[PDB]
Amino acid sequence: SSETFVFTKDNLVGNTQGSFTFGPSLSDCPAFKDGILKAYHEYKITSILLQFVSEASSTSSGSIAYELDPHCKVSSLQSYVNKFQITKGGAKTYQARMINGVEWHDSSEDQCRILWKGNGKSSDSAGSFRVTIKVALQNPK
Amino acid sequence: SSETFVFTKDNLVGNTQGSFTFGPSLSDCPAFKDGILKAYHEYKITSILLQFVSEASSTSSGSIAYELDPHCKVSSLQSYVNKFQITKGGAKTYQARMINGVEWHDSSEDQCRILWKGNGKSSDSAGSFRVTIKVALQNPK
Amino acid sequence: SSETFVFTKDNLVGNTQGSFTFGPSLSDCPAFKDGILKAYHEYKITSILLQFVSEASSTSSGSIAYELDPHCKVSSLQSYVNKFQITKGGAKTYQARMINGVEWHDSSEDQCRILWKGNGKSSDSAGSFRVTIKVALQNPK
Amino acid sequence: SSETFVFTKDNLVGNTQGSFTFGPSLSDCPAFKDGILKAYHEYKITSILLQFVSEASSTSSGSIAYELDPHCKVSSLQSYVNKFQITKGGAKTYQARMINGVEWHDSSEDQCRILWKGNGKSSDSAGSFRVTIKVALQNPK
Amino acid sequence: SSETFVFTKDNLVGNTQGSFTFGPSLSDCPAFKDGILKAYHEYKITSILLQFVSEASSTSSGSIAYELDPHCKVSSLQSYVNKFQITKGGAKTYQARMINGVEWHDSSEDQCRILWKGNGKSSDSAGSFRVTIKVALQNPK
Amino acid sequence: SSETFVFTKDNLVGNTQGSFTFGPSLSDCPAFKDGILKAYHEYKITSILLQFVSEASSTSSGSIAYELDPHCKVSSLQSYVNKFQITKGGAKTYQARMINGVEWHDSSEDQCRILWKGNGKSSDSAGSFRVTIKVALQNPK
Amino acid sequence: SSETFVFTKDNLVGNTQGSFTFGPSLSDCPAFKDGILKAYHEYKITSILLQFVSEASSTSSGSIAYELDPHCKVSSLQSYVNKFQITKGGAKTYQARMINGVEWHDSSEDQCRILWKGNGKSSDSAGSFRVTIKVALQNPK
Amino acid sequence: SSETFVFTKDNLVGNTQGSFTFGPSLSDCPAFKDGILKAYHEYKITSILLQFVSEASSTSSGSIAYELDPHCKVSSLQSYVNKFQITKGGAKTYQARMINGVEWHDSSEDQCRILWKGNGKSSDSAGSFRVTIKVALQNPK
Amino acid sequence: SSETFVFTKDNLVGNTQGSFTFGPSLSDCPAFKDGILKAYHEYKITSILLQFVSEASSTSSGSIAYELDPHCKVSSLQSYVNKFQITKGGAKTYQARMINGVEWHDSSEDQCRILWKGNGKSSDSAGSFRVTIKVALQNPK
Amino acid sequence: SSETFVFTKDNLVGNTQGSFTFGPSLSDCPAFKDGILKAYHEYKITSILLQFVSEASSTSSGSIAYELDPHCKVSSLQSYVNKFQITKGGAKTYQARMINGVEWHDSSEDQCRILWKGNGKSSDSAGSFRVTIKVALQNPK
Repeated sequence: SSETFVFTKDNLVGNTQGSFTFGPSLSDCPAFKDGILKAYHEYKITSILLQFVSEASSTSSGSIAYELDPHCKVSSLQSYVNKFQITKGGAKTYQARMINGVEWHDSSEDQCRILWKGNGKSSDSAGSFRVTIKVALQNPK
Repeated sequence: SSETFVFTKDNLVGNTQGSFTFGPSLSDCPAFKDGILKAYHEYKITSILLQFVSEASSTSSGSIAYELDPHCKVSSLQSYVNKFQITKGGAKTYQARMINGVEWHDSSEDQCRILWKGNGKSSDSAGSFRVTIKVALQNPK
Repeated sequence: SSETFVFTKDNLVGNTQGSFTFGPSLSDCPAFKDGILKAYHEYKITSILLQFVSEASSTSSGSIAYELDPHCKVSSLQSYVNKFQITKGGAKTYQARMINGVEWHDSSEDQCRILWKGNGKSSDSAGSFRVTIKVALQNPK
Repeated sequence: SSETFVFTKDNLVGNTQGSFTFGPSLSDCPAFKDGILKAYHEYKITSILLQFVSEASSTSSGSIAYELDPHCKVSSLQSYVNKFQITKGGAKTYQARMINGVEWHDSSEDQCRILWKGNGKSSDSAGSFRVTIKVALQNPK
Repeated sequence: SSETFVFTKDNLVGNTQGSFTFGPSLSDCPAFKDGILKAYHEYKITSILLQFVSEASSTSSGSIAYELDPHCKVSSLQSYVNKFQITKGGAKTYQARMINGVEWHDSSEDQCRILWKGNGKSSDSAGSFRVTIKVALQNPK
Repeated sequence: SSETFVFTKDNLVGNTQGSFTFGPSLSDCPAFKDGILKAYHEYKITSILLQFVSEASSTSSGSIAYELDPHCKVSSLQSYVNKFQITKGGAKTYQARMINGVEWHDSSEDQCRILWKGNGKSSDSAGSFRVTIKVALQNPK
Repeated sequence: SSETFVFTKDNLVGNTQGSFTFGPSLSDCPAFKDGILKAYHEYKITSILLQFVSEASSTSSGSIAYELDPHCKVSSLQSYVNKFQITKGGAKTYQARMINGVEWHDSSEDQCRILWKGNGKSSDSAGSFRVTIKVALQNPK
Repeated sequence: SSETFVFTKDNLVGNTQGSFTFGPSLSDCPAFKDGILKAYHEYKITSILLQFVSEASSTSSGSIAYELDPHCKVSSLQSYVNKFQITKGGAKTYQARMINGVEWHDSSEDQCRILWKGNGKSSDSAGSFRVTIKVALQNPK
Repeated sequence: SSETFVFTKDNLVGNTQGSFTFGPSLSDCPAFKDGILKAYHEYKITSILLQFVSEASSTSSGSIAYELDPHCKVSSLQSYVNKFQITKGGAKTYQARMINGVEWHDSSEDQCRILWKGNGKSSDSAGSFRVTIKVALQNPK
Repeated sequence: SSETFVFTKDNLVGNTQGSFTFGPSLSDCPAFKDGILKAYHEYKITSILLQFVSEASSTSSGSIAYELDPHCKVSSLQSYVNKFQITKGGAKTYQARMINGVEWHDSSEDQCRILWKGNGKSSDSAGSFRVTIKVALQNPK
């Protein structure tokens, strides 16, 4: 009973922060939060495609960094290894073994938490994060 | 992005009535009503397996009748051709061409409406209707 | 009797809105509106290639969002999942099964309605939307 | 549960008009109007063979025109492309894809409407239209 | 982007005259005149099937003559070589090399002009000329 | 006796206009205007590669539109279907059948006329149009 | 309906001039001028064999030059590239692609114009130009 | 970008002299002098076919001699090894290695200079020298 | 016992300088400096992928240059051959033979030193240098 | 004894000019000027890769043009056919036959001269021209 869910993030300022805690704590996708997840005992997210779609001016400087965090144990970013540019948007595709997606998780367990943090100005705009998850569910409820 | 949904109906009295209006009007499966259906533009239900699982006494007489109604245009049963027995439960599997399931339907359109009506006593119990739908969705939202 | 039609949209401001209701309600392509469509009973649009060709400055911030809406039932955008950037233009190709293009439609029936809505400034310019439709028609009139 | 129905039209004057609205509005075939159609939920007409069998004098001038109209949306002819001659009768065979006969229609939905209009005299006679439909029905009622 | 267009001529008297100047001067097919032709720079008509469908009495004498004229340079018939009979209708199929249909023509250039002239009575009727053109267009506008 | 000719257009302002009337009216390539063309009776241009090479600032907004016009009959643009962006330059390759390049043309006949028209500011600069034509000539003079 | 026509030019003086404008302006071949050409709408000349048959003395100096001119646009010679000798006569065979003989021409259109001009004395004699054309005609009139 | 050029020499007297300095100093072929050569940086002439086409009387005595001179360093003939006869004309074909045609030459460099000198009378006429060069050019300008 | 290490450089100003002295002198990767390197006698770095990930405005001019220096013997850049652009970031992958990575190095020996030096402004920002090294170690300690 | 040489050009202003006269007159590569060239009698440059590596702001307008000039005979540009953009840098690879690199040149002979000329502002910066030559030398000295 696999299903894909596409959800977006709103008009983002350049120094934005946040976290996509996947599972029953996605406030940004209610069709997965209290939609398909209330009708099954256990799930796992097979893949996560996180996409930064930037409507930003070409004179805006900065870069929005992100980390995967496969076990939901951090609340800030704390690691600036890989990052998107605010002018030129990007995309990152996470497979199953990266995102704790090989074992079945209970429907009250968060799976993984992608976090971001930008360093741009507090007046520019880079509203983005089209996110496409592929989730599989097996035990109906 | 296909997905199966299993939902049940509660403790049924012998002279029960009702309707399973599939689509955005299933009050009996919220994980399909305002779950996966709010995250896609259009859907179609590929198959419907309606199962009558009877916990009824062997001295209870009656038979619960049902009809398919592939276009949601009737509110009562009005046709007693095929039916389940209250003592011996049954099962009926509907494929795609029977249930208006060959074309994509908008996510505010009801697809088909299975109706039932029993003729048993108002004191017996035959709580049943394990229903398993296979639905496909394509245009994310 | 297949035929391709290319039509454009005019000088677009950055916060533009609108809708391309395909069929007999395209005000932007009269050669399909009251041209080839008045000489046939029924049609279907096999494919739609919507292209955003941006003549915009590299210091203009914003992003024009769009949705497909395969059944003409919405008048505003209401979904910001996928979008073009105003600086870097884009292209999106819709096949037949996405755009209600598998069954023949009567020549007074609108088929699908692509909508857009931008979030840029009301002074910038991103004049765009070269649209190429492939339509098939069979029953002459 | 396929079945063929042959019905005729009466003694036709040379300037005759009319329409064969197929489905539950055929007044000219009651064995399909309130016969086999009241015992099934949904139908589709697989083929329509319309035949003009003319008993007309060889000195009568005129030609009876006809159109298919696969979606019941016109009440007059309005298109004189193809036509029968009043002296020499004819025949026209419509397959499934022409007559909106690929999807199942509800038993209160008209499917297609063949219309005719002649230009002969109001005193001649060309009584005709042996019509043979092949209809399939699946969901009993 | 090839397309076929079928258009007819109205109730014809026996001594009828006229001309089918193909291209942007067909007054008898607006779906080709200001329909598909306004959306392309250049075209060519691949084939022309001219058909005389006669609803005429068998006591009406006469014959409607026609000529091809592949370059639009004559306004009357002036050549009675080939002709249809008013009682027994006919058909003539013109390929590409006959009708100046090997090179691309601009969308303000008439291609060829089929002319007819009958010698029957001014009271009889032979309403006819179902014409089917196959046109190809390449450069969108 | 095939030969390729590369010629450029000068320092272009953002709202530029013009036309490349190919043949004996190219004022921008004298080596083809009164060079190789005075020594042959007839020619044809096999291909035309029009390239927009932009030295423009990334804060300059606008887009230079162009059309092919295979028969030299228009003096303004009048069609804004396809276009280059002033910031990001482009390229368009026209084959033989598009540009009236299948038949031999006399050396006093213009073949085709590519036109452009921009909508940028009258102070910016996008000096461009490296054009490469492939021409064949056969009858010496 | 192909046909060959052989026509000659009269007693030529050594400094002769002229032109063979092929089509409806050949004054030197009336069997092609107002013979076979009045009975067809369109023609094309498949080949032209121009032969210089010299009855000239071996002490006469000079050379008669000629050019092809595939589009009837020049009235004098203006090009002395290839030429016959007045003493030793010659022959030149022109195929279809040289003489504008690949497309059908209307019967009031001149096709090509071979011109000659000699430089001999005004008292010598070289009477010549046996010309053999192969012409094809298709649309009768 | 290879191309062939055919140019002739005018009415020649029997004791004629001259030189064909190939490259940018051909006064006898302007379509190569300031035609195709102004649009390329560098060239080389692949072959030279020099042909003596004599319209001379059979009682005129003499012989026009010629030399190749692959490096443009002589202004008179100075070598009478090979020669044409004034009565019987001739032809000489020079390949690439003879005429300094293996390396690319700049477009302001003369390549080779064929010279001639006749010994006939100053009253006879042998107007001739149909010359056909095959030139290749590579670097556009 | 191969292992990959990804480390980044902080918020970089446009005129930044520095050096990545690989081995026991990486102050920017302590998990390789006094992590895995204290537990082995000898190592070698198999590959180095240096990536410039720019969050810089599109109106910032400059270019950050870099050199490899396979033997740690220079402290400034002194060579501006290859370089990244501050607006458009880049990537450079160094294999084993380039970076002195074919022989085993002692764990107190620096291997190679990549240096950079930019020429941008002292107010812009291009924070970058995601560096991924692949190191192999063999002799435990 | 082939060898590659990489040399750069310094901090370039937007309206820069110059020339790379290859051979013993490269002032920008002394390791080829009075390095390897003083130890051999004759050389030839097999290939030249000229690369424009731009550290320029995205609001700087202009384009730096260049020409090849395979024989060192021009001192200014004089031809604006192909060019780089100042914002988006580029690359051009010249093979052996383009750059006079098929014959051996003496070590006091310049081979070819690439010239450039920009049209940008006199205050912007686009410091660039990483040039990589492949040279072969055979006769030691």
